[PDB]
Amino acid sequence: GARASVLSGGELDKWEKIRLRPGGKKQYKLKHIVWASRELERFAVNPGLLETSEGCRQILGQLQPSLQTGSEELRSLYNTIAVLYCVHQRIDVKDTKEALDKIEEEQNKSKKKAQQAAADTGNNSQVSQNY
Ligand SMILES: CCCCCCCC(=O)OC[C@H](COP(=O)(O)O[C@@H]1[C@H](O)[C@H](O)[C@@H](OP(=O)(O)O)[C@H](OP(=O)(O)O)[C@H]1O)OC(=O)CCCCCCC
Repeated sequence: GARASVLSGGELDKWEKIRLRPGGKKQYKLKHIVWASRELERFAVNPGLLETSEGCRQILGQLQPSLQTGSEELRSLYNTIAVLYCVHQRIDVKDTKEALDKIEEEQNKSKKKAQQAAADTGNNSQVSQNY
């Protein structure tokens, strides 16, 4: 039937491998997948999107621009949603940080054009610095 759950057997394997930080000592666990699923529904976003390569991309599109003015909860979300998203796409990052650079490049590639991503937005930022 249709696809269920967030991370399948294979995804779960790599998921447990990925670490929250590039130089930390706390690998990823289901605790983080559920922690976000409960926080997502709070933002009018169903947890069913976490199990969709498309949903994850959308969820990140709302937190991306809200990273600077986003509370600790927002930051944590963009992190988990990142490591997970990379799994539903193809990217096999080792840490959450890497997942940010991978997704940042994909979106940055569009910046060069700024033809479709420069109509709905009101005031874009011309000062992008690395974390
Ligand atoms: C307060 C006592 C009660 C807490 C129990 C709370 C209930 C619970 O167990 O929830 C799970 C967890 C929060 O609890 P949890 O203790 O694991 O919190 C995370 C932990 O302290 C990490 O070491 C922090 O990373 P860093 O060393 O600073 O990089 C991370 O980010 P920051 O907010 O500290 O920056 C913290 O969120 O949820 C998430 O947000 C994970 C999202 C993935 C984020 C991955 C990090 C990039």
